[PDB]
Amino acid sequence: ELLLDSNIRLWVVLPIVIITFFVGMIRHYVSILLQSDKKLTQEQVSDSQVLIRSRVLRENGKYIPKQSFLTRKYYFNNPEDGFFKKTKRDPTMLTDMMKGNVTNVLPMILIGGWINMTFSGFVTTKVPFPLTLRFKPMLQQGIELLTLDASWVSSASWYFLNVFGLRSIYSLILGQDNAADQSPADTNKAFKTEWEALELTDHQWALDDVEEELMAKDLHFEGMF
Amino acid sequence: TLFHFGNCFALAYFPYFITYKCSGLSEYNAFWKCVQAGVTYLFVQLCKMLFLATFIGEFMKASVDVADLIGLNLVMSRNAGKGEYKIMVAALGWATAELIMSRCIPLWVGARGIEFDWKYIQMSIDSNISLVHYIVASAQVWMITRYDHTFRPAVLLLMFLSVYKAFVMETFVHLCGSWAALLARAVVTGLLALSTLALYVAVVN
Amino acid sequence: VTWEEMRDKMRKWREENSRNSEQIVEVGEELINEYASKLGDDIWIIYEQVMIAALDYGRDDLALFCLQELRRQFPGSHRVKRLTGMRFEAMERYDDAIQLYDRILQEDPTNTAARKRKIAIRKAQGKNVEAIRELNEYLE
Amino acid sequence: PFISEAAVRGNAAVLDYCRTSVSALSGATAGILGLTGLYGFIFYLLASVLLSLLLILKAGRRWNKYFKSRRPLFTGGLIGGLFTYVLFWTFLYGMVHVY
Amino acid sequence: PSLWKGLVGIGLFALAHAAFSAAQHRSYMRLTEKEDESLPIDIVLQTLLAFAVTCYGIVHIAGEFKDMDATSELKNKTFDTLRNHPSFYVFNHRGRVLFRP
Amino acid sequence: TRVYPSKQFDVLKDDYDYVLISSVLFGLVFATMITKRLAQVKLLNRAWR
Repeated sequence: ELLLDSNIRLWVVLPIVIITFFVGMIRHYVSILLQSDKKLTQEQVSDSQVLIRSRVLRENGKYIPKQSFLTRKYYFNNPEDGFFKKTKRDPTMLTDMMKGNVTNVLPMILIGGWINMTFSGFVTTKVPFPLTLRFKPMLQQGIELLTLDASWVSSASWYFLNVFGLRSIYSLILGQDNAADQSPADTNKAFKTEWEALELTDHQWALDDVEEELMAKDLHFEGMF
Repeated sequence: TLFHFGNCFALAYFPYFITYKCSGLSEYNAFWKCVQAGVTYLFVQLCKMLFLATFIGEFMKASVDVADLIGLNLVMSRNAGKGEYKIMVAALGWATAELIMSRCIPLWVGARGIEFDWKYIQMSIDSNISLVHYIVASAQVWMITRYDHTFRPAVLLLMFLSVYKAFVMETFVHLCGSWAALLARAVVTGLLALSTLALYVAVVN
Repeated sequence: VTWEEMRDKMRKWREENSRNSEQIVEVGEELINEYASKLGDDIWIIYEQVMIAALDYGRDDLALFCLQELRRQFPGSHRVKRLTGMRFEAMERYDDAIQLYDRILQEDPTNTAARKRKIAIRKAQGKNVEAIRELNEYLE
Repeated sequence: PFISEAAVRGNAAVLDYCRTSVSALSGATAGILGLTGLYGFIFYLLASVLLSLLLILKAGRRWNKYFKSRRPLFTGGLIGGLFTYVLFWTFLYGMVHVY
Repeated sequence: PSLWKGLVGIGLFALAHAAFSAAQHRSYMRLTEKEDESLPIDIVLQTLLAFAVTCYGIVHIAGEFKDMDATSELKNKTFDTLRNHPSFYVFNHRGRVLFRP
Repeated sequence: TRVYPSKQFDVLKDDYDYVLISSVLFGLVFATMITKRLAQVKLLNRAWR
């Protein structure tokens, strides 16, 4: 094998892991710190909640008798009622959203480049599986060897593997669905599509057969204590 | 001596099958419960090996006994039902683990060949009495549980002290024949069995 | 009986909207008197309930303490503003509470707490019809 | 009947947590053992199915109210586990076998 | 039980010791340079046992599963609680007058 | 003497910035702590408004 310098472990292997871990934490914390809710007026939240109610009605009107459901239908999408008809109305925001979307991967690539410069010329670890030779130019950046096994990796690709393998850990410790990783606007069209969808929907009162399906079995009663 | 291996297997496993079919397995379908008990027993064995490495014979035996008792208590708390039946679901799982442990693998590697040592049939006998030993252990666990009264803590402490009786008898036999030693272990295990059933008839109230 | 146990009990008693003002106010007082520093900011929401229970319990003495602590901690906060409104309503002080809620609404129009508290004031005043009308309008 | 999103999300979260932990531990173990090449990869697979059984043990009987089917037990987050397994395998094989 | 937590610690500790052993054994090779290329059986057995026990502890540590049926936790929710409406509280009840003002 | 036909690829460089790597590590752990505190404070303020 190869008698690698022990100091390469104490100053090039572990620091990379620590950097990746804390950079992920930093990135997640900066993401949550930067996020500020945009102010919403009454109309937008009102229409969003109205279409929410309409959709949940479409979803589960089955537990509601037919007349209540078709009265709901009349109220929402029907000329006479009026509802769903008389219900309608470098930029800073684009730059901000583009920067926010960019800051999820670009900092990682910049850190990788900085590491590649800072830690150029080493052999950090041997990958325990026989990688292909064609992957040599990128795994062994900063190494002048020619016949070296492809399983030996430079600092940059080791950092890349580290950053690839730590997202699950981030979700494990930081919390579920953390932001440290690598990866309605229009109501008129929404109104019309809700109109069409709830027009297409039908009714099936799920209570039409609850009694018969209840009479079959006795009521659970144990554990009353 | 494959047919001897057959005879020894008939001696060891079949009483377990008999207990399985005579203890109302269909009451809970204890295959899953037995599997959980066996996993716990394997874990306890792993813990005992680790503890022995960490930490002459009495200390190791005490650690193994403590781990087994703790595992049995945890397994018992894992399930709810008939007291005799939790007794069964614990004891049967642990006993199956013991047979499946290093008292079946030597029976496979040894035996079935040309040699004939009484050790295999003796091991089968001892495994069969291990059934009642684990019955005793489960009785002790149930006594620890099932409320507290009538000098119950004194009896529980005495029963806990009586655990690791196998190591004590082994030490005595080492200081002191193989068939004689096996017989002595059988009689002491039977004495503990009768003590535990006496406790059971005392506690039924 | 450790502060974690009563803390969990208060958390549960908050999770489900109970109204045993006596028990919850006693437990909150014990936590904020004995184990105030035993845990961090998690008592702060308690400092809300503790006063509300107080307003339900009538023991207004610690309501001022909780309110002053929250206000000194959270200046210009809509939550503390609604809480002051409830404090005012505890003594049927309705005009000042209504003015405060109106100020909250003009400061933030999407707030729903002010509307709920003001209709609560209206229904406490006995104007059931106008309360129904106000709820219908607010739901709109 | 009426599935609750919070409970199913919690079950998914705990399963994912267990998978991630077990995969990391398996990677550490494979790096310890000095497994190299395909023989390492196979080890990961073994650990996984073992975990399912263990998950099966944790769920045990009457698991039907926890999940609709046993499928998430088998293939839940396998690639996410594989990434951490290979990471820990390289990590441990580096700080054990390389030096 | 909480003791489960303690267990997992020792598992890692056990594993940690194995690591030391492995390192030392590696040094052994790095000082023996013979065609052994094999770990001692004791150390590997120790490592495997540590892995097994630690995973077993983790299994307990993962937590408890939750039932999917939404009507599970709502069974014990009596109507005396859901009706309180904490936002719409009213303080014109007999509680204030009856109790110390 | 010694010769490095491959520029001594397997040895740490003599010009390693210990005082920079250690500085960034120990000025970044404190940064992580501070930003966690900041995130907690902002979350609490947003929760209470």
